[PDB]
Amino acid sequence: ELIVNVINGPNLGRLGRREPAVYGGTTHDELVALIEREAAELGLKAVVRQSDSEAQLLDWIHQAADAAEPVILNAGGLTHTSVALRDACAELSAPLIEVHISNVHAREEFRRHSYLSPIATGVIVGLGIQGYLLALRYLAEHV
Amino acid sequence: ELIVNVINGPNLGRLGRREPAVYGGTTHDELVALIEREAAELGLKAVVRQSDSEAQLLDWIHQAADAAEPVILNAGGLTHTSVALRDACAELSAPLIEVHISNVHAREEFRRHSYLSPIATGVIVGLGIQGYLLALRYLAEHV
Amino acid sequence: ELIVNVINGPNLGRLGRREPAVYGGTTHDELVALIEREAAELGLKAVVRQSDSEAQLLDWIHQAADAAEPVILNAGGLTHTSVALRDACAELSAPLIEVHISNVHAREEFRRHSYLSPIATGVIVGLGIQGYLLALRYLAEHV
Amino acid sequence: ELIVNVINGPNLGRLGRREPAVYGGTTHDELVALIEREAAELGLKAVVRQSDSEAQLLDWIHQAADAAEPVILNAGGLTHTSVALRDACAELSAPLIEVHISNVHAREEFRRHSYLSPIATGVIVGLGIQGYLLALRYLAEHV
Amino acid sequence: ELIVNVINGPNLGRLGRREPAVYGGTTHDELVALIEREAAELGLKAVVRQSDSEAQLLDWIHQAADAAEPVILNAGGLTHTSVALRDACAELSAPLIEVHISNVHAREEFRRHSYLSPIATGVIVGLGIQGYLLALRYLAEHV
Amino acid sequence: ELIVNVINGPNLGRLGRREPAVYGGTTHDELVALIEREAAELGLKAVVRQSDSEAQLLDWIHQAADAAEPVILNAGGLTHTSVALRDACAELSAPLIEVHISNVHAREEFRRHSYLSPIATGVIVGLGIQGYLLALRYLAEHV
Amino acid sequence: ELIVNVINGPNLGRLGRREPAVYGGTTHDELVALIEREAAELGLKAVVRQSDSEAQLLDWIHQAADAAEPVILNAGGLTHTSVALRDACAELSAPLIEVHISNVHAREEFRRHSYLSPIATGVIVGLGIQGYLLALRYLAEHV
Amino acid sequence: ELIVNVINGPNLGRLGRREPAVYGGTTHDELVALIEREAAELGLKAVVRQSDSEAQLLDWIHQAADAAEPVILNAGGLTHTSVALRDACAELSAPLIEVHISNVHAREEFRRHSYLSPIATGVIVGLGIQGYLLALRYLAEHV
Amino acid sequence: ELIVNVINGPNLGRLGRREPAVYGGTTHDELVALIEREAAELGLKAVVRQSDSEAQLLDWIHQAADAAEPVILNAGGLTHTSVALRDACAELSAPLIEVHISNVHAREEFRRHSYLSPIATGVIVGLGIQGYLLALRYLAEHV
Amino acid sequence: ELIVNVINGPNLGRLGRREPAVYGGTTHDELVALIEREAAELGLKAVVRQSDSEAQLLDWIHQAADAAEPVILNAGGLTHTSVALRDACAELSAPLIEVHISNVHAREEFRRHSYLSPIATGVIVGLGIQGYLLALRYLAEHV
Amino acid sequence: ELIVNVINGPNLGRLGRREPAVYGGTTHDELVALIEREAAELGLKAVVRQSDSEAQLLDWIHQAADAAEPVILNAGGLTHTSVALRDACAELSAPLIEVHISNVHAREEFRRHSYLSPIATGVIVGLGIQGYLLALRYLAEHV
Amino acid sequence: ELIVNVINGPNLGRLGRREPAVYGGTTHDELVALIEREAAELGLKAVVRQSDSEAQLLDWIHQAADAAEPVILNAGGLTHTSVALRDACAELSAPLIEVHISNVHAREEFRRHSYLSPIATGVIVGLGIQGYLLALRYLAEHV
Ligand SMILES: O=C(O)[C@]1(O)C[C@H](CCCOc2ccccc2)[C@@H](O)[C@H](O)C1
Ligand SMILES: O=C(O)[C@]1(O)C[C@H](CCCOc2ccccc2)[C@@H](O)[C@H](O)C1
Ligand SMILES: O=C(O)[C@]1(O)C[C@H](CCCOc2ccccc2)[C@@H](O)[C@H](O)C1
Ligand SMILES: O=C(O)[C@]1(O)C[C@H](CCCOc2ccccc2)[C@@H](O)[C@H](O)C1
Ligand SMILES: O=C(O)[C@]1(O)C[C@H](CCCOc2ccccc2)[C@@H](O)[C@H](O)C1
Ligand SMILES: O=C(O)[C@]1(O)C[C@H](CCCOc2ccccc2)[C@@H](O)[C@H](O)C1
Ligand SMILES: O=C(O)[C@]1(O)C[C@H](CCCOc2ccccc2)[C@@H](O)[C@H](O)C1
Ligand SMILES: O=C(O)[C@]1(O)C[C@H](CCCOc2ccccc2)[C@@H](O)[C@H](O)C1
Ligand SMILES: O=C(O)[C@]1(O)C[C@H](CCCOc2ccccc2)[C@@H](O)[C@H](O)C1
Ligand SMILES: O=C(O)[C@]1(O)C[C@H](CCCOc2ccccc2)[C@@H](O)[C@H](O)C1
Ligand SMILES: O=C(O)[C@]1(O)C[C@H](CCCOc2ccccc2)[C@@H](O)[C@H](O)C1
Ligand SMILES: O=C(O)[C@]1(O)C[C@H](CCCOc2ccccc2)[C@@H](O)[C@H](O)C1
Repeated sequence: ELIVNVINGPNLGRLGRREPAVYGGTTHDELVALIEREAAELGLKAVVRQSDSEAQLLDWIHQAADAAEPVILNAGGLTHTSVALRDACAELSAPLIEVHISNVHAREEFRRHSYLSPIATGVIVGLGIQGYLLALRYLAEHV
Repeated sequence: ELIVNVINGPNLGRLGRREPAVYGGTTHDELVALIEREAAELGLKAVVRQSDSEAQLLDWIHQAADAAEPVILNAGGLTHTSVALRDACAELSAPLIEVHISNVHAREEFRRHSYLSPIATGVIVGLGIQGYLLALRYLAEHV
Repeated sequence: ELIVNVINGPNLGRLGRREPAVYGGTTHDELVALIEREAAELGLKAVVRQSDSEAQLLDWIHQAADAAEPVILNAGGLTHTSVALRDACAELSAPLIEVHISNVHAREEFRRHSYLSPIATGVIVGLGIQGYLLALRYLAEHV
Repeated sequence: ELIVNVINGPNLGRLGRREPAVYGGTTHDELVALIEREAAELGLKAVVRQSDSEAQLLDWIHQAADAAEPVILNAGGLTHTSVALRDACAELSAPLIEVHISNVHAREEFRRHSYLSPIATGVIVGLGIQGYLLALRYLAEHV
Repeated sequence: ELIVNVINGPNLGRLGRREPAVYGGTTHDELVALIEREAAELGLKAVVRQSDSEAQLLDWIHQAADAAEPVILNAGGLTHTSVALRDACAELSAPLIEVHISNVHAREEFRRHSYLSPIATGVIVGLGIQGYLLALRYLAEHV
Repeated sequence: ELIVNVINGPNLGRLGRREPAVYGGTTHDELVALIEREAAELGLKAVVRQSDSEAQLLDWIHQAADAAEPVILNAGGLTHTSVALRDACAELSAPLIEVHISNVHAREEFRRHSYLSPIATGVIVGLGIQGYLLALRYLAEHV
Repeated sequence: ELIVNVINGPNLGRLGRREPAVYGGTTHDELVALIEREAAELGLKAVVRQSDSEAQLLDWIHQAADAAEPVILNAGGLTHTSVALRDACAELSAPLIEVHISNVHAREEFRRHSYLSPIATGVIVGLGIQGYLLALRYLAEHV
Repeated sequence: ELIVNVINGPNLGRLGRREPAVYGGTTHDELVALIEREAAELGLKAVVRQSDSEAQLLDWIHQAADAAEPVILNAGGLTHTSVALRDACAELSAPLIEVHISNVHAREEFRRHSYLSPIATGVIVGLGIQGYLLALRYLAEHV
Repeated sequence: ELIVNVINGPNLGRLGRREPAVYGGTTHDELVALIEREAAELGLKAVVRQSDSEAQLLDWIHQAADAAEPVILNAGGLTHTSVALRDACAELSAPLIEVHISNVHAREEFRRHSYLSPIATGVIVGLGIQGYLLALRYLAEHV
Repeated sequence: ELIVNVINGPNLGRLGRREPAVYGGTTHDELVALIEREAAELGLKAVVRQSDSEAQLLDWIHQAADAAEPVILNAGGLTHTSVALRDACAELSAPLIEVHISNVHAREEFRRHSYLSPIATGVIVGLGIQGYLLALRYLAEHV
Repeated sequence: ELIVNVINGPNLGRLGRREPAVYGGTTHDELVALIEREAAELGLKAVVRQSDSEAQLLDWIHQAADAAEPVILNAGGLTHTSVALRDACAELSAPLIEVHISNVHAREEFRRHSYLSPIATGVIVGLGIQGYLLALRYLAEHV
Repeated sequence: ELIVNVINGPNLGRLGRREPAVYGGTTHDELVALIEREAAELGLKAVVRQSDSEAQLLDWIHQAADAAEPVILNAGGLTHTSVALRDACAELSAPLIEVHISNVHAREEFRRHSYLSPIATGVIVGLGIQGYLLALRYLAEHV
């Protein structure tokens, strides 16, 4: 059985109950539930985790590197800013799928650049919360 | 019933039987078949079309604009170069999902820029041919 | 008698019946009619032609170069992208007036740059469809 | 009856009797006369004014803003340099047509950028003095 | 009664007892006292908090977003670097005043750019510690 | 007794009775009155002056340099354009506070750059007309 | 026997009978003849083809990729603009020699950049029509 | 007899009695005297004039253009900012020598760029007030 | 006796047992041991510490600033990203030696820029783990 | 009889016996021999010279300028760096062919820029040592 | 008695007998003579030297640094390229006057940048050979 | 026994007896002595050489490439300017350590870029003359 780490970065704990015009009306706990529901359908286990702490994100990335498990990562603002987080992600031997809820190319110019994309397997942007469900489906087929 | 236009741009007719290291071993005719198989599973119809001609691509974009049908577009090198094709795509009232087979951010700097992303609903890159199957699944849920 | 070639590039066949907020409510066939009406008033003949095909546009540019006739060209997205079309236009010995319906300077930064302006006699932007009628009036006085 | 303010910026008082290779052989007083002749033909009144003083130009822009009258403005070198003059022009509620006698895109790179274009209704460049007559004709139709 | 959150970012706990040539001789505890003294004079309550932890700053921003209370934020080096902190601040519905003690425009070029200014109500720089007292006075009048 | 020169640059004579959405509903004469009212409260004298003329602004800057009096300067569009005005301001030996009514960082990219900030004591932006009252309060304490 | 594809892009059908000051007085049909004459001397066969159509150029590139035959390509304005054409050329397993008639470095800055050079075996510029004869001689020795 | 116009731009009326560390201890009236003393020695007449007004500078440039007399111009901050003043100077048929008192290349990056240098005969910078005496000596030999 | 703080930033806890091709086969605990062995040889004491937390790094920098002790800092990805960490380091009165294990100039363009180098005493890059031993030897001689 | 100067710049004395993967297995003495063999076939004389000294290269360029003889120049790293060498080459009245052995466009970005190309007759890159033989053949026909 | 070193860099040995349209018809030996004639008039001694060798130029700069004598330096193409030569010049304790014969601002963009200007006392450009005579006159007064 | 080439570029012959504030009070002959003293301690031989001549530096680089011996290179201003010297250094099969005495990142922006760093084993900057002693110690351990 494949175990998949879903990791949300800064501010995404406020999903759904804040800024529904931007990031959608699904809350972080509902997101967790949808991911676990889809994982069961696919015969996988999803571990869904969110933190505002870069140190804490790096630790979760490290652990998935040690376990050789895949990661679906929405790093929030750290996508555009963190070399630390890119270098922890570059270490992963299993696939890394980068997810943005919003279309980061329809926004400010600075969101169009990701430290993560070049070292990710692939990227999904602007498809809302389905982004994560779709990433999980890719990883279920690419084992 | 939703009808979805899958549109491939220049060079992608050579899929699978050329450059399998880059764009994967699935051929364009197999791609068509996989998309039509998945469409049936989802209760949709996919019209899958490829052209090396920008004029011909624009016509297919126009027709989907007139029908208000969604489009999954992998525009190939025109992604990075064509304002004409962006302005035809900007006209679409149904969702437009941009797909790249390869991760265009792990390549030359010029592939990191898309004329299409800012006017697309969303973007999927680097997930190979599954990219298209995943886009089709989003569009099946977002009706 | 002066003969004037009016040449519309990609997407402008959809004028008026699409995107009236941007490019105005005059359709391409009405545009043709207004140009031919104004040409008669001025004692000229206008040949009004539109194509989504760069190859086809180049051929029409070539023919006007061979006839030494003037051209009013709205190249659409190719304004910002095509060196091919600029080099065919650079060949014209009679005047070349560049026309944009929309004000391309009140839009995305990329529309502010034209390959054509430097080799054109002159440029008219943002005055809608009158742009073309005004270009025709200049060419009637500059013979 | 429409009243139209034609406003010339620095150095354009020297028109025609200087630099005829660049800006044409029509003098500023002849320019005035041609504009007033064309205005009568169109059933409008043109007030044609030139100043080397940015303060004086701003005052003339202010007055047209207060009267809600249109403006045809050739700001000369201030086109490329003045945010003050752009912000006075941005205030106009009637149309603002930017005019350059010369084709500013066939010259030094710095002339290709205008502070005024983004806030103008439209722009006419390189059509010489007819530029102004054509702008007046647009404003006569867009009332 | 208005409650105002004053939030200091990395390194500003060392105020006054370090680098008095740059950031002034007022210490962080004296800063707190001056802010609370001025708040009483104005009939408001100030909650003054400092942290070297971006995670901790984000939490304090979140809480003010939930309470709809205003914030005076001096984010220190994170002003120039953090998209995470900008996106938490963008969420605030009450006013956000950005404060720098030093004039960040008289220093290295990189300090001249703030992620925060575009989403702030306003900015006060280079007026030392009075910066904060002045921000508090604005917020007292803008309720 | 401290005397403070408040100097407004181009277009700001139109305050309040124009563009109230941008620069607020306070007129220039009301601005004067509010500044003189606050000056009395603070035991200072404010000399409040506005001009559309760069030459006239430079003269007022010169006079304050000769008197060694402080200046609150909102230079309008000249903030982003004038080296002349910066070099006159650099001469001031008493404090210079730069004021913008609007938040110039939430607007076009060109307004984010000031010739004045690097040579000013400090800057206040986006706090509307209170900007000036707050600058006056700083200068009252920094004597 | 080596077969070599000589491929000319947009506008080069007008060679010699147009713009002899820039591209020389040899016409496209004479070019063909000179290339076939030189090929016989070298014991090779040259297939010389020109098109204004990017789609048509891509097809000719595809065919040479399938045959593993070399290509001498002068892509005209598409040299500086087309990623599509670069990606078809990148596929060639036999040598690709890029040819410009004119010295593209003695012209506008934009002609100094080629999408093709990085994926070509080599480049020959500014040696006029001999460019092609020289490329053919290289390919005759590098088999 | 040669007549030479020496023209000083904004802020240079304050020479010598202000900022002697930067621009030297010679006052504007002493500068005038030194220039007239040197002119007599050389058998020329110098007309030495200073203005803070761009309009006034343009008028003095115009007059020298009409008289075909040479100009020594220190435009102050307008050197780096004014296209208006460059275009009036470009009109001069006699030599134009650009003078800076200070070495503008040992200062802020923005002072290293002059609108005037490209259209001047020559430039003298950083040699203080002798700059002007040396320019006058060149013009005495180049008649 | 000199006390030297050796401080490792994000991801460097994984040294040696991960990515030995990049950062070498020495683990973080072996690194500690080698540094303490060399310190004894030199008559110094090394305090060797690693953290993934920017807040924690800043605290360790603060403490060395308060003790006026030197620091050898390998900040990992924060080298290229953190102004916070630069400003804490700028405070150090004893020497600061920046160390990179890898040669950061033989890698991606973004690693070639350090916030730390300009405020460091000196920099050592690409000499692997010896980097640290060499920095310690410099600090032993520069007391 | 035409005399042709073949001039090799820094490091190219090491040809063939060093870095055969990059610059090919032909040594500098073999290069000389091949060039002299081809010159005899063509009825010309080649003078083949190499130097690591820019001063020495300039002297050889000077001599060919004085003799009005053509030059084939591979300047090595000086191609991308030397304005001195460009200005000596600009003086040549006979043709100058720039040669690179390697394709300088398939390498680091800095090799893509040549000081020499704009003033050369033409350029040949990436065709190895044949580059020189081909340049000699052009010069034999262009006399 | 003041001794002044006049130092000419690469290519300037060819003065006057080459490129008289650019650098004037005075030869290097005549230049020497004019400088020595003017030096006698001024009561100074000029040592006039030219070299194509950067090493040789550096030695002459070194010697003037050791003697604390002034230098008039026209470095030719090395002006725009050499940090070595700038750092030798930065060492001079007596004045350094940079001279260009041609106006380097009316030419290619790359000539507008000098490594030398920022460390020179002053710069004289475009005044031909008089440049040197004028520099000598400054140095005679500034002792 | 390891032989190590220590190579100093332009201006560094003047070490210690010039510019002691920048490059330290150790002279070039003392530098030699310290390096030879340290080499004996380490059981190596150092050959220490300095030249102002790029040609001479290239020859010394060539010889070390032929001997497969390591090099410690401080190239002076050529660090930032010379592609020739980089390409000779790229040839070295033994380690190349780049040394700067000064911290080149605390200086002008242009010194922050090295042609050498990307092809060096490693870099040591700002540690003064110890830089060289430390490089020698690395090379003694990395054999
Ligand atoms: O589109 C996305 O998922 C992002 O990665 C999310 C971010 C999210 C910021 C989080 O802010 C929130 C605030 C309230 C509710 C949800 C998210 C942003 O920093 C990236 O540019 C785009
Ligand atoms: O990754 C993708 O799908 C692309 O959009 C595809 C392109 C495809 C070029 C097509 O070339 C092929 C050649 C042989 C076989 C398949 C594709 C390229 O121009 C884009 O940068 C990335
Ligand atoms: O303003 C103009 O006329 C343009 O040249 C027109 C374009 C037109 C695109 C055509 O799109 C249309 C779609 C529907 C209806 C009419 C036009 C655009 O690509 C240029 O930037 C500006
Ligand atoms: O092309 C135009 O009308 C301009 O706006 C006019 C300008 C005119 C400068 C005026 O100079 C003159 C000098 C003598 C005679 C007429 C004009 C220039 O600064 C703009 O770039 C282009
Ligand atoms: O001027 C300000 O208040 C800043 O926002 C403060 C910062 C403060 C850094 C904190 O460093 C300190 C060190 C010792 C004492 C006080 C502050 C800096 O990173 C910003 O560019 C400007
Ligand atoms: O925000 C400010 O105070 C400004 O300095 C004001 C300006 C004001 C322009 C004046 O325009 C007005 C027009 C009507 C009413 C008030 C002001 C603008 O040029 C600066 O970018 C920002
Ligand atoms: O120098 C060359 O061969 C070019 O590749 C040719 C082009 C040719 C354009 C074709 O235009 C012609 C027009 C009339 C006659 C011949 C060519 C141009 O777009 C490239 O920058 C340089
Ligand atoms: O170096 C020069 O002469 C300048 O052209 C003079 C200027 C002068 C500004 C005038 O300011 C003064 C203030 C007091 C006394 C004298 C001059 C400056 O704007 C240019 O960058 C350099
Ligand atoms: O070369 C170095 O020491 C670095 O400062 C280290 C970094 C280290 C990232 C840490 O990643 C590691 C992962 C596994 C094992 C060791 C390090 C990187 O972010 C800098 O660009 C260069
Ligand atoms: O491709 C070429 O011929 C070059 O002009 C040659 C150079 C040659 C450097 C010489 O290095 C060598 C080292 C060993 C053997 C041969 C050459 C390089 O600096 C240019 O970028 C490209
Ligand atoms: O204008 C000047 O004096 C220069 O410093 C001279 C140079 C001179 C190059 C020398 O070339 C010559 C060739 C023949 C005759 C005289 C000079 C050039 O590299 C600088 O950009 C401008
Ligand atoms: O810091 C270093 O060692 C340098 O590589 C040395 C240089 C040295 C220039 C030599 O100048 C000197 C002058 C007098 C005494 C010693 C050195 C400079 O060009 C580099 O940017 C930094």
